[PDB]
Amino acid sequence: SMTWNEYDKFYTGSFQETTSYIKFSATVEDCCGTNYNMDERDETFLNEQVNKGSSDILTEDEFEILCSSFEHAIHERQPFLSMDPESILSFEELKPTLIKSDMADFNLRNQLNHEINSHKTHFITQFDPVSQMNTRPLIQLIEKFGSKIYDYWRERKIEVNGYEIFPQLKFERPGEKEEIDPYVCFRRREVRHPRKTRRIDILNSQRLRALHQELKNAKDLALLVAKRENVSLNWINDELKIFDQRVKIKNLKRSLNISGEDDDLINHKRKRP
Amino acid sequence: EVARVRNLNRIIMGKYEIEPWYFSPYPIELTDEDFIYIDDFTLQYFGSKKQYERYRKKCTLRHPPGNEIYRDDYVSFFEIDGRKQRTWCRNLCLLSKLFLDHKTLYYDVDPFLFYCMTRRDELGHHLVGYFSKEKESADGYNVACILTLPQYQRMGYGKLLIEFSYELSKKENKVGSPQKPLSDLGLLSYRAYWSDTLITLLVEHQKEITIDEISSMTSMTTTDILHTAKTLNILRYYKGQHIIFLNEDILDRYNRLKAKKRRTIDPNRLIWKPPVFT
Amino acid sequence: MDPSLVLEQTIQDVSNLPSEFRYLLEEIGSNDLKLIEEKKKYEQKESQIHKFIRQQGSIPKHPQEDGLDKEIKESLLKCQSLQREKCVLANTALFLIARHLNKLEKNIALLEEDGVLAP
Amino acid sequence: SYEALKAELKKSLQDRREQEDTFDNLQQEIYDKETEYFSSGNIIKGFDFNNNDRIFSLSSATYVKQQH
Repeated sequence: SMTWNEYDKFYTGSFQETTSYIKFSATVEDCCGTNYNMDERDETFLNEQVNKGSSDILTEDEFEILCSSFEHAIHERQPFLSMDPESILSFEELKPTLIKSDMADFNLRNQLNHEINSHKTHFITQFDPVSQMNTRPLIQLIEKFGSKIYDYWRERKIEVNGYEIFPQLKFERPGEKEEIDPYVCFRRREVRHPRKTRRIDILNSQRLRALHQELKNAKDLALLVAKRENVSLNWINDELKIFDQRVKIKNLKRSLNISGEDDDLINHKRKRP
Repeated sequence: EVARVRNLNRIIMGKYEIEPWYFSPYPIELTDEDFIYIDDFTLQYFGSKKQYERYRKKCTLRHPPGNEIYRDDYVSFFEIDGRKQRTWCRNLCLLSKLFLDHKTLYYDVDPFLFYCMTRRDELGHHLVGYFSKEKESADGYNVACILTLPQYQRMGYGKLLIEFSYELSKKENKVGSPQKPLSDLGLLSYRAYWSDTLITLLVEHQKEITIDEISSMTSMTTTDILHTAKTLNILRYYKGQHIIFLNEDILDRYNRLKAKKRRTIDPNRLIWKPPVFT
Repeated sequence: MDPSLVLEQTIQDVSNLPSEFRYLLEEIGSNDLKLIEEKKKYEQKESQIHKFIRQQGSIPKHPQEDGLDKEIKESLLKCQSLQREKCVLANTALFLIARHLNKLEKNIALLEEDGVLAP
Repeated sequence: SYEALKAELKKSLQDRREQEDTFDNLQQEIYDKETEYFSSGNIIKGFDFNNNDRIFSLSSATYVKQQH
């Protein structure tokens, strides 16, 4: 029993404690990244069949992005795939849906990366791991690798009879007679409450518009703070660039023994609020 | 029939390998695996070691998905709503069912609150135990199911869990008792807590004290108080009302108890207001 | 479509948001305080280099130029680290509110497509 | 070689100047928006004024220094 030897390989990093109590409401899905995770069978295929003699490597993370888009598209277009798993759509029939797919609020993150005026790299939050930085966009991966990866994923989808590759919990089905099965769990029982009066609906409609405005005001303040920190990051990046250039100027200047023109080599105080 | 036997083989949660005791409705496909991995922060289950590795590289969560409502230098408590954190709470209930025989996973986790006790580390907050609680309990139960994880026994964690459940009830200005029939190990742990807090209250207060005044200070129901006094042989009946006194046994137990120097919940570090459900 | 239901769901969804904004903003504030103290630490050393240049120029080397330059780059580098953290923190706050706002705007749109909510 | 480094150092000095000015605007903009929007449901108060309720400006230690 007791200790597992590979723990330190699987659990790395540091959680920094804050003075005030943690405030958090993001879901597990919010903090996991791409929902598809390669198993041992996936990596041997990626190592030996895809990247064996490739000039352009498909990274493990890029692979999972592709499979994740395939899963989301099939669930949208073929919800009853298990009725006839071999009738699963081809890559070309599915490609229109993959192009429009909005994975993990990508369009929202892109808009935010635009609004900040950063446009540099990608919009990074606490929910993102730093290893995900190196990945290419989905549309580019679809063109270069889409059909090849889909051929592989398609077979795995057929093997599991149109269900999930990852083992799923057994949930109750509303047409099944049922049979006292201990593996069936987490049954759902809706609230079903009577409607409010029409007047209260109108009053709550007004409260809804008011709540929308307060969220808009909050987003403006939040965007301004993000802009403030973004330009602050640009400033320290300049101070780092100015430092390296100032040292190189002086060394070359000292080599050639030139005097004067020292205005840019020192800082000048100015009227700042 | 199937539910009356151990379901899974051997499980590695975080760095510790644990041995399940009872059936749990994990995906039946996992019963064919030698090892099952449980993520130490999300409680997510894995049959494949490679999927686990990929998951750990992308998982940024390092504590229970909710607000920290208590913190001392030994443990922290997180308050998690089953309706808001469905995936995480299901994972917790699946894990808990491995070590609780009579917990039901029949319905979804929405009607429960989960108070999760953690110990902090360089890596983050590691779940060591928890207790669930109905958002609205008809019988006034302040605990539904309560569990200390097997790898964290012999650390006094169970006592802290029980203390914290009553500290919430005291802040709620309610009396409370654990749900319905208690497990054998659960019944043992509550009787120990009930005796300890009763003898501690009686000795330190010194004066005579009413049943209702004891119920007011500890949030223990009169039922639990009376039964605790009967076991300690310090309850008597006079003029239609029950009375608790002190003897040589209670003063002796108190000295032994105070010598133990156990870890305790500090109510001043509980920053928490009762959730309001419409 | 039920506006009272949409309002109840939105209020529940956004219940913990003001607490998260305060929590994130004070971690930004606590980092900016550490950033300023580190700014003084490298600006004072950069002032010595600048004081020497005003008197003797850039051709003569400061008596401790190699030692100060290494200390300035070091302090400048941990400022960049602190500033990156504030950027990440500010991005999460913006991301949280932006995601709640889009969900509300989709709900408002669904209510407007019916006669239920007036545009 | 030397001429190029002095030309791109003036370029990065101008960048620092521009970042410093837009930073000063954002600080003032944030303070004005705190006033306009927050003077029922609030991101400050709960969704269900005071100078200490300026949690956005108070995130800057530059504004904290000015107020003190």
